[PDB]
Amino acid sequence: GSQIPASEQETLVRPKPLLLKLLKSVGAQKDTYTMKEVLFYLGQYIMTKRLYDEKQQHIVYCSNDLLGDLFGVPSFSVKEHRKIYTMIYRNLVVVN
Ligand SMILES: CCO[C@@H](c1nc2cc(-c3noc(=O)[nH]3)nc(-c3cncc(Cl)c3)c2n1[C@H](C)[C@H]1CC[C@H](C)CC1)C1CC1
Ligand SMILES: [Cl-]
Repeated sequence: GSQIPASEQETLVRPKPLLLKLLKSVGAQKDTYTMKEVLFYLGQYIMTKRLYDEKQQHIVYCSNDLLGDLFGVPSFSVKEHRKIYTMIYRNLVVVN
């Protein structure tokens, strides 16, 4: 988190189909998103589908959800920031 630049939030991205499917269940459908948007929408999606909770030792549990299929893990810590960006980057392309 400390070594992640604030400029990351401005990266412009095109979600691959499965990630786009998830995003469209929580936000406006667009072709190009910022990473700020993707993180916000994923966070709301997680909360909405109860994949994360108080006192779960900061773990998101996604094995019963399409998110698990996108990310290819059954669970992950919200504290593992660089791993989160890697799992996200597998499901989008950067637009420049
Ligand atoms: C309103 C809902 O909030 C979500 C949330 N909780 C967090 C706690 C900490 C955190 N980091 O260190 C600690 O000790 N805690 N970090 C992030 C975080 C923020 N931005 C980028 C990155 Cl990579 C991580 C947190 N998020 C993000 C919005 C959320 C973004 C989507 C990502 C796939 C999973 C995390 C909950 C999961 C549903
Ligand atoms: Cl699902």
